[PDB]
Amino acid sequence: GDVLKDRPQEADGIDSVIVVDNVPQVGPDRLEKLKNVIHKIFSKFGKITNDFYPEEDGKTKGYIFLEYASPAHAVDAVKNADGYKLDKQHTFRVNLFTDFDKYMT
Repeated sequence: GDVLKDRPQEADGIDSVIVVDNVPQVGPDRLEKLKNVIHKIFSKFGKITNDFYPEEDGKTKGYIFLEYASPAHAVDAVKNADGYKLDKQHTFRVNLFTDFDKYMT
């Protein structure tokens, strides 16, 4: 049942977007700088073409989106640093827009 010779990759389709799970929480009017901190850290992956910081349920954001046109930045990220714990809850899980579950069969 396992396909071992043909190894599947985590990347497929749109691999130019980072999906980041549980980012810096909000303290009163402190999320403002925690917007910028993203771009400051994420510049290491390449050039931030698009960065979208949304909220969650009208509350503290628990995810963001990064789109680059860079060297295969998401590919680098997903392979090297997915789910890296900073402190308390901040653990940036990384993946691409392969959010779909269905497998081609």
